[PDB]
Amino acid sequence: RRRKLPATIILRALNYTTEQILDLFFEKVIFEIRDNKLQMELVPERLRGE
Amino acid sequence: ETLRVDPTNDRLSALVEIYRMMRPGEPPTREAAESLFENLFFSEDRYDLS
Amino acid sequence: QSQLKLLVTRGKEQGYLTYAEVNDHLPEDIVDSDQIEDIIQMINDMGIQVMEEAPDA
Repeated sequence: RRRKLPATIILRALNYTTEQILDLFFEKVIFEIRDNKLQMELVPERLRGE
Repeated sequence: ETLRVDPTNDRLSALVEIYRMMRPGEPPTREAAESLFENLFFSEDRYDLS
Repeated sequence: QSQLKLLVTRGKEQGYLTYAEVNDHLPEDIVDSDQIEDIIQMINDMGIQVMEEAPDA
């Protein structure tokens, strides 16, 4: 019960880098750049309410 | 957003930031900054949910 | 800027004088017995003008 800090500071204290931090809360989305254009790993379920 | 407001960037800066938040006074070191955080949630003589 | 804007805009007037709030929104080494009386003195009593004497101090 002290002063506030961003709750990722303890994660780094557990030897977690920022990228690992991002890959522990969120679902990644991979994009590909082929044939001089931009593609996307589309997931139909994710497009709910957009 | 939490990572966006995080001053620390690695393990040293984190444990040191915790060391400066808990015991605001003496210059944060390596052993002290680490042993403190370990003796908070990772030590039987200092932490126990029973 | 930071302290001034955060203190004023938040406290309007925090109703029941939420002490355990902005004290965490302050820099330097915390858990002191010095910075305590300097917030309990401004909030009430001489309201409005006291909040303009604080930042200048």
